[PDB]
Amino acid sequence: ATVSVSLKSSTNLAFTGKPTQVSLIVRVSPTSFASLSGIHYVVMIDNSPSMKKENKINLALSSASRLVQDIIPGNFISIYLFSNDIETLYEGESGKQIELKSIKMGYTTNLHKAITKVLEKFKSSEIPVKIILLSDGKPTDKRYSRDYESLQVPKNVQLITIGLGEDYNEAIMKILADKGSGVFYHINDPSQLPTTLVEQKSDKVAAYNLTLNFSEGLEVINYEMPVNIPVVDKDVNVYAVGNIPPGETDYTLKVTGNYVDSVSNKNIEIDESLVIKRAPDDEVRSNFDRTVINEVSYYMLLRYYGNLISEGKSEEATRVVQELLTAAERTKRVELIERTKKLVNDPKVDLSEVTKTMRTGSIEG
Amino acid sequence: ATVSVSLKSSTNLAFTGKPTQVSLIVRVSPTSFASLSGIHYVVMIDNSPSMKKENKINLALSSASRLVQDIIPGNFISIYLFSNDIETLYEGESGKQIELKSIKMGYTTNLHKAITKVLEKFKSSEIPVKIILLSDGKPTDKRYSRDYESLQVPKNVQLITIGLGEDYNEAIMKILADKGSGVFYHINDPSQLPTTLVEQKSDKVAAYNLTLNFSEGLEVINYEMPVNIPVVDKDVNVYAVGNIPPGETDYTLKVTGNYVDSVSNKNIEIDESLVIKRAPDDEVRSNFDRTVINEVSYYMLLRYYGNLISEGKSEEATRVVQELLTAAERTKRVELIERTKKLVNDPKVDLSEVTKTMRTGSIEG
Ligand SMILES: [Cl-]
Ligand SMILES: [Cl-]
Ligand SMILES: [Cl-]
Ligand SMILES: [Cl-]
Ligand code: NA
Ligand code: NA
Repeated sequence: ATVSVSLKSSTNLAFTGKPTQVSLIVRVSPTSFASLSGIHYVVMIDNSPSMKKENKINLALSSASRLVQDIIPGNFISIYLFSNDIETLYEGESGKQIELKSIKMGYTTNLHKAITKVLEKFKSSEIPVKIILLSDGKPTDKRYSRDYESLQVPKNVQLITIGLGEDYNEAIMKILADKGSGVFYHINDPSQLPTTLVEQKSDKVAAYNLTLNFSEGLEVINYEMPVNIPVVDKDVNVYAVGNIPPGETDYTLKVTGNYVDSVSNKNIEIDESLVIKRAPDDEVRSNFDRTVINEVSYYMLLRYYGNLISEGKSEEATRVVQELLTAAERTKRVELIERTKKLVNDPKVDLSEVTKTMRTGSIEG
Repeated sequence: ATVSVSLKSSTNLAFTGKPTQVSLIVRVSPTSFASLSGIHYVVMIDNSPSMKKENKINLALSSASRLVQDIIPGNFISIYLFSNDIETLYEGESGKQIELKSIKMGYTTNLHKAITKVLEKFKSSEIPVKIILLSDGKPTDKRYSRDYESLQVPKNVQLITIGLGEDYNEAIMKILADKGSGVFYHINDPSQLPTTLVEQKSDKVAAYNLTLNFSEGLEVINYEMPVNIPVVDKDVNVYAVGNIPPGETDYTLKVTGNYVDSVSNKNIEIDESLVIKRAPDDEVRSNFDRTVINEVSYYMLLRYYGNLISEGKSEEATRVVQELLTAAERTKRVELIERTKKLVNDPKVDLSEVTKTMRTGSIEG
């Protein structure tokens, strides 16, 4: 096995006369690694007129060419430009030296059309796919984040977004990252673009096409459900909150799924469970692990905060930031405290940091 | 307005140092009606060799012809047969006298292919659609209910299933009904088929294309989310359980959406909300409305029961039946007690009754 999937629950017991709240932390920990093989990267680059400004398009294309070069052989990569429609600059093996040159295209930024078309290419595909989408401006087709809530991201596709400068729609870049279980990188300055893009490569991986299905009544907070991640190259941390029905029957919480072992190439089953038993009320109350509840609450608060910021509710958002700080300190977790302090009420920065904190396993550095 | 949307919560308050459970009942009550207009019925009829037996196909087709006749003018209806593939017998206006004759087709029952193809016809469509699917046998393409969990039912499509006899896969007929916010009718005997099919018509309706979106952290138990129902002709009852994050900020639960008023044809916004405030723990505890919690718990238990039955876990299922009885009596609700007593541990009967009890607003009589 190349990963270990662990379950940590706030309770082993449930009330008998009313529903019981449960907080769950699931971690997928890579335990051994192999060279990346058989996956497909897609880089989608805005080719609107704004990107022509100040060599942005050139910075983006030279960086895309580097990524093509640097991804180890044995994988596949497509490079698309989009404006009015999508155009293919390269589709072929990784590890090649190629010159990507810009081409003339139409006006407009039909982002929804572009991402829809690319997602459709991978419907029902077994190939692990990472899509990286870069833009410096607002879409002109579907202009609001709510327009993207219906997007259907196929199994085994991840979507990562990079927003450049101050003029793009961060709510849209966030929801895309959320729907695709990726990260939304805000980068104020084009000087950071090459590193952000080239760092998206992975040389070593533990698992492909990981799926985690949760039993009924359990709601994952930080990833779309079912949890599906095409490439596991570092810890994947999943936080959920749920509700257990009353009565006297034992109730089994289940996390089930599968993944492809990167060393053997075998498809391995995931089956982790916890049996919740029943007890008198005072015994149930005394058994709750408040440290688990507090850690999960942080992510509930963070989700709320992300939504406030995306909705422009700035004062309430700052109040919640104060609470996130309190909640993070309550956990005594250090990564988390530092991450929380990066929330500076700049909505581009904040929504990007929300995705990074929610899905650390999706970050590439 | 032709409907009234009401919210009933188990709490007005939330704890400040930990998450709070909330049970919510949302009802959409029709308040005035108009003649059904502008919708599209689809009847899909299994045309495998088993259906040729004992005039089943003939009973089904004569009944489909009656439904074509009886649906009032101003609507549209498609009649498909499926086995190896789908074939169209009729596509046209309602209110017509047509003879539907069987035709020779291939062997096999490619149910997943058939439903996929029909659903695709209505991707991105604004037309309210009711699909009624009849079968007397097991699919031969995708043979397990888990194979249907990924089905994408478009907005404004409802899927109703009718299982005939003892040889079809009830778990599949159930999941299809669940994914399409419909009802799964088990009918042991072909003599009941004509009534079950013809009764699917509605003469009078209050709303079309109703959508209910729930704010973060709220999980609807008895319908797929977002809740979307193409035709409202009787009360729609929605039960949800959720979890509120800690802290001191007011937290607004929201049910938002829209529908088309059947009298004016205008598209009307739904916006219902409840502000949850904070209080000391003892005050929060004292404020919970246990009658709301108990009623929602019934549906949590019923969902669990449905899953046990679909998984063949028969002893545990009978234990849960006993608890459902207790839970239903705890509510003192009469419809509910009688419905619970119809659960007889025959899995075809039981899974059908689960869908009927979950979605009474989807039942047609
Ligand atoms: Cl080369
Ligand atoms: Cl207490
Ligand atoms: Cl006629
Ligand atoms: Cl107490
Ligand atoms: Na900014
Ligand atoms: Na039976």
